[PDB]
Amino acid sequence: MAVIADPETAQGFRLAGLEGYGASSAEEAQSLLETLVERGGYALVAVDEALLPDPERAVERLMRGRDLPVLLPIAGLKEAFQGHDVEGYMRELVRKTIGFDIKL
Amino acid sequence: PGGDMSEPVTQSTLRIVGAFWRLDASLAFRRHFPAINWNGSYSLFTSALDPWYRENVAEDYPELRDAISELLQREAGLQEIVQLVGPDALQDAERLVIEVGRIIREDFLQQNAYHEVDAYCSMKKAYGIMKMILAFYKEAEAAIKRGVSIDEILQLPVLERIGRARYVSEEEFPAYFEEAMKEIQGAFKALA
Amino acid sequence: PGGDMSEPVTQSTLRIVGAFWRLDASLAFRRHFPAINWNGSYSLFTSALDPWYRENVAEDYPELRDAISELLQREAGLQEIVQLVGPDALQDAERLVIEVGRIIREDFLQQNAYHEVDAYCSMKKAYGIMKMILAFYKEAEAAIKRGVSIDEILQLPVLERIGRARYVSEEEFPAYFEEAMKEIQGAFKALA
Amino acid sequence: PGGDMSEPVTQSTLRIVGAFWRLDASLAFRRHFPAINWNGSYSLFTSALDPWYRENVAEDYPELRDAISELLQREAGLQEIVQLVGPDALQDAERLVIEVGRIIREDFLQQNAYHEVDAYCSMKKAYGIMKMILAFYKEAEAAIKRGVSIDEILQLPVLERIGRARYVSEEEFPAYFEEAMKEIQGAFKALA
Amino acid sequence: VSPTRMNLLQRRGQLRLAQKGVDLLKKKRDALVAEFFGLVREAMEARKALDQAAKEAYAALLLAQAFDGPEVVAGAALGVPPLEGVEAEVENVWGSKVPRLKATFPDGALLSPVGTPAYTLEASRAFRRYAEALIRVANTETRLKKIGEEIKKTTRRVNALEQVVIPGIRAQIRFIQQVLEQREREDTFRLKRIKGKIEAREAEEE
Amino acid sequence: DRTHPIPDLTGYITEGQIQLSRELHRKGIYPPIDPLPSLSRLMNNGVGKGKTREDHKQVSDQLYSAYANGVDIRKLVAIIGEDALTENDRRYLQFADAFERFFINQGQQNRSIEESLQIAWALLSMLPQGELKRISKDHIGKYYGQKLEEIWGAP
Amino acid sequence: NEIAAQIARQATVRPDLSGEGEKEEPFAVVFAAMGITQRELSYFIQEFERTGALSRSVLFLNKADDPTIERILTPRMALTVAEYLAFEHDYHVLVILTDMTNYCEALREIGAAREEIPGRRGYPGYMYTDLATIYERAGVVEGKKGSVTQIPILSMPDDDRTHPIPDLTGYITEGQIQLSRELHRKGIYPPIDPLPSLSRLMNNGVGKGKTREDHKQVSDQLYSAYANGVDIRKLVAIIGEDALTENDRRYLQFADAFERFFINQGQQNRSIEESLQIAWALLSMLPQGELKRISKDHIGKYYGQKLEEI
Amino acid sequence: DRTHPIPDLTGYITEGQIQLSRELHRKGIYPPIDPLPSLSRLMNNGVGKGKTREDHKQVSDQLYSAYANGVDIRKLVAIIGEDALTENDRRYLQFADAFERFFINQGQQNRSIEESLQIAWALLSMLPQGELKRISKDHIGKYYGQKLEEIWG
Repeated sequence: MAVIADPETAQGFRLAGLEGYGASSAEEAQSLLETLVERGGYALVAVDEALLPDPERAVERLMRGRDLPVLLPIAGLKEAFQGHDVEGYMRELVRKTIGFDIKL
Repeated sequence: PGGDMSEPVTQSTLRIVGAFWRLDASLAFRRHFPAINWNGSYSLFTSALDPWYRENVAEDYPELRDAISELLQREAGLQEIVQLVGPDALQDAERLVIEVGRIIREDFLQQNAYHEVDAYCSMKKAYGIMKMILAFYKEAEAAIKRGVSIDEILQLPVLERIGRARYVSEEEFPAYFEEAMKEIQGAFKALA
Repeated sequence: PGGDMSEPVTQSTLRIVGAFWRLDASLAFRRHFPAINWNGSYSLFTSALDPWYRENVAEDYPELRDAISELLQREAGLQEIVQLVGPDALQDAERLVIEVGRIIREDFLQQNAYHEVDAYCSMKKAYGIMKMILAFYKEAEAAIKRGVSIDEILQLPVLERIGRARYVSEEEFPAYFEEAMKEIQGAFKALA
Repeated sequence: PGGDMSEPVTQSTLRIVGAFWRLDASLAFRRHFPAINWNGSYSLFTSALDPWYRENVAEDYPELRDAISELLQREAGLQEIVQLVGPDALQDAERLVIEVGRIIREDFLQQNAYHEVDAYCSMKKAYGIMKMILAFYKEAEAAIKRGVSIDEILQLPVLERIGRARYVSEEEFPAYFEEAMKEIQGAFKALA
Repeated sequence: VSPTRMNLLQRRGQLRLAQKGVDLLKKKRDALVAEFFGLVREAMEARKALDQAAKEAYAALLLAQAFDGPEVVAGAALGVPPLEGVEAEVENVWGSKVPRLKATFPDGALLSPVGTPAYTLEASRAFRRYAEALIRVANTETRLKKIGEEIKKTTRRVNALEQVVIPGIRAQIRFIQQVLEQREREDTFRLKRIKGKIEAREAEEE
Repeated sequence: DRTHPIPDLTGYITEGQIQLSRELHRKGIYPPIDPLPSLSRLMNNGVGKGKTREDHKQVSDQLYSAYANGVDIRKLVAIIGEDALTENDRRYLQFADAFERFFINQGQQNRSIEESLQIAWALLSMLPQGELKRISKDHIGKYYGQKLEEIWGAP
Repeated sequence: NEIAAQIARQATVRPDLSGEGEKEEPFAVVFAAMGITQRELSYFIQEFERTGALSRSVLFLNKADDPTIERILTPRMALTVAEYLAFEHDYHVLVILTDMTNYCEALREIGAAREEIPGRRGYPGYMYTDLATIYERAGVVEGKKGSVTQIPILSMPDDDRTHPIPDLTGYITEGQIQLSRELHRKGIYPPIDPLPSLSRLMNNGVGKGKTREDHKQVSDQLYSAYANGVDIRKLVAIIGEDALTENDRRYLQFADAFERFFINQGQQNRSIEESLQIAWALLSMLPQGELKRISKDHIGKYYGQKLEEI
Repeated sequence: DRTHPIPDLTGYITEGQIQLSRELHRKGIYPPIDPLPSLSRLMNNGVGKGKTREDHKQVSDQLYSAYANGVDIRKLVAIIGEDALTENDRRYLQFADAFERFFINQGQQNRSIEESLQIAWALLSMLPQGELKRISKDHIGKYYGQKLEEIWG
């Protein structure tokens, strides 16, 4: 697989032998992620939420008919130590996938 | 011929009649009586009869009746959402409006014609029931806006008071209505 | 006139005929002959002829025919959903029923009036074809229940044997029927 | 009566007329005039007028008309797929076809009979507009094959030139067309 | 379309089939909604587990960096073979195929467990179980999004039917009924004319 | 077609109708009486205590509701599959199938009203107790419990 | 009926905004009722009485229980009176016909009594000619100051625009105003749907010395923007996505505010200046990025209002 | 309208009919003869061994079956979308559109019966060999295999 986050997180994932890329701005991360997708060897790409909050804007350009290199956002370690907004994430997901804000 | 309101007799009748009570069998199937469909039914005599209501039953009757109509309209408009997802999963305020719509359907639109008391309902008695229901709705809205749980409202002792309100005799209704207004006010004052 | 079956002559004929073989243009356009509309046809002589069928064809002929008709009815029922969501959305059993109905329509109901062999079909030949088709259906359903893929089933050469069965001459048919039954059993025992 | 083209007057008229300009109420409701249903209409004089078109408008005018008609055909075909799947979930070439068809409609087919300039259009003005649109279409197709996203292609300033082409008088049209051709070349050359 | 009584009956049958299809699709949508709401809770649990795993893996990495040099952990990262033994089987959900990830995650990638620094094994194991939690979360997310896509497709179908198909069939049916009534009325008029002419010719001829 | 003048006027004059079903007939079921479209407008008076039995009307209503549910679930199981349904929906499937097999597909048998009521209760026993909302608890306690043996296994 | 009464109450010449500013020429309203019930008759009587419009009105009222021939003769009487007044006393007459559906039903009854050849739905084959003989009496005569204006209100059977009554009426009249049942369901009054509405004579009744110089441009731009909003919202129910381009969401908001403020006006007697002001205020779109279907330079003079009412 | 009294009676009297399709005309196909509603009752008298060729009738039947399947798959695509098809349905859709574009659309040129038969066989070669259930095995061995690009460049 591969993780595209800050260089500290990328190195930490390299500690597991996983591909990592250190990017601080969204456009550089998206550009390198396009090359990673073009490589296509890895079956999963994890991108920092603080780097690409919506990687859906960049997944669809390539892998148009194929979805093997599935990708999901993950919270960057810098804010992961602080905490992650799980419930708001799930609510925005159900809004993006249904569109009625039906919770509780 | 088959409930089709487009056949010539129905079209000719509905062009002159001052009201149309689109009776439906689905409600009577659900044991809802008198099984009158509030949707697709209309009356043109409300306007000219408003002054009679104001003079004879209460000055605030038309406003209260319009409030009932608006709540019914909201409940009908939320039916597609409450059908796609259950009312338990529905939002808190939407759940409140659904519950108050059910309260209306069960305590005001319902009427037991086989009963010794409820078979006939005066205009003042209906006005009292509607006023109690709107007091409950406004109090529940105020309570929800300040952080109460929906099931807490769903179990107040005033709900069965409103339920039994329609079974009181005509002469017992005024005092019962006054005491039920006091009960609802004090109870919802008690809730945080 | 215009195929309008509600025409008075056709209606007057419907009320005195013992059998009604309705042709439809949809099959005729496809060059699927005899182009008999199965859904719109009927016969009132089925019950009275059963003793003769038992005596002169096979003791189980009415049961076999009833099973065939039931499968056709089930396929007709499923076609409503097929026209709604396509054939892929159906489960394995439903799509198997659809495919068996297609096989029946193509190689039992079809009959070439000009072919030197298919133009005439003796009763025992039709019985053999029906028995082959339903034996294949039972074994295919058993395979589906045990996990064999339906598209895997559809590639069996014994399906082509069943399809070509109707072109076999009357003189040599029983050997073909026994061979095809043995092949059905062997194929669905080896392929499970 | 009621837009029913099946009535006897229309049908008996269609048997003798050489051209059939069918109007649509849907277009007229949207203020889309002339409101000619370009799909249902036809003309039998197109073949016989081609030598005159070659000798009096331009040598390649029939080819321009054929290409425009084929673009309209492809747009009409893709309209159903747009309505079914949604315009978002179709390929970029089909989005280009849809947008080029809409441009063709609203800049060439649409014509205001009350505007002092758009009311009357000589043959060469229409030929120039067709040439503009087809040149834009081919350049946009090359840009799509060049990786250029359609989002910026739809935003090109040349679209306003094309849209306002029909409001240019006869006297000013030659220079406007020449500069529009140059802009079509240079804008997409600037895409690189 | 041809206005005939048989064609009218066919259109009525098509309308009833369309309405039954709408009802059936609504039932299917409700079932898919129930499954989706189970899966959203499951994915939320996976998200919380991933949050905890990430937190401890980050803390373990910080401990390793504090008690072990950056060069040493860099060498540990370089020495360990990459965990590329991963695959995604084509899981079948509601007639659609989805990739279901699974990791081999061999334990043979570890080098010298007692030769490693004090906080290298902790960081490695925390990151490994964090990775498998991430794979589980990815599985839950892709299944949830596929179910959401299926629900959206079903809603598209139901809306399209109810909004453009059923009204269209109703309009066709009413047009056909008007045409048939017109033909019947003209037949009645001709019958009246011929009866009147019989009366006239019989009366005047006597 | 029920829109034809003859069935239309007959419905105008008569009290209900009994509709035979073509698909039931082609499935080998006799008599092919379809319960869902059939209806008796005077049924509520001729049944009850002292006329047929106390539980007749409630049993009939419960059978109607259960058969409608079973039919629509048979429609849905074609697309969503057997396992995707809950347990009670599978119970409705089995109830509808056994209903069409034993209640409707009577054959040339002459069933007294007691026999038909017993068969109906045997079929209703397949559904879980307490799911039977249209029937009072008294009738359930008095009758619910038997099993399908009157038509098959012991004719 | 409410729209007819409101128009009868509020309709005025507005001669000041005209180029030929002068004292008002006589204005009268001839009201004809056909197949009207007692309740609607009482409503109309009270509506005309409570506002003083009864003074300048002549009412021809034909109840439902009247003979079926009085329904035939009522519009003829109304138009005869209107023609006399306008073309012999320079009155500006507005004629309101209560329900031409009842008139057509009566005409069908008479024709069936005479045993003529039927038409599309049993109506006599000459219904077009008779309706034309009624409607065509409206107009303005060269060399005379009077005028006759007709507003025939009719009910579409089952809201069918292809029914013989609306079909022939549209064939004879110059455009039509269409009421929308959906807009009524949303509580909007008057429920006039501008998309299927049309006025054939509109284009030469607006401009300089008539309404204001920006009238035609404003109307064209409003139609363009409302059509864009309606088509966006009709595609959203198909796409099922509120997320789209930023400009589309501007039109959806514009369409909602339009339907809630411009069309929904209750019983307000909005002046043409006030109506134009509300149109301009609703024009919250881009001065150039939008508002381009009509090229106008009145933007620098009128644009920029902030939805303020009264 | 095929149900109008004039075409209805003419069809009831004559030996089949050559029905033109407006849809093919709008697609630019000439002559726009859609074969499904067309018919020639005396066809069997004039075709076969010693009259035109041994494979004529079977080829015609197979062409009709394949074209009808393609039309049904077009109606299916009009609902479920093209990418939702299987490989067989895609093959039949391609056969249908290539049929309409090559077999029907011939312009004003004159084709011999042999040319038309080999074009039909080239079109039938687009389908899998085992699915030509209406053609005998010998004819398939003799003629199946050729390609459209072989007929013209």
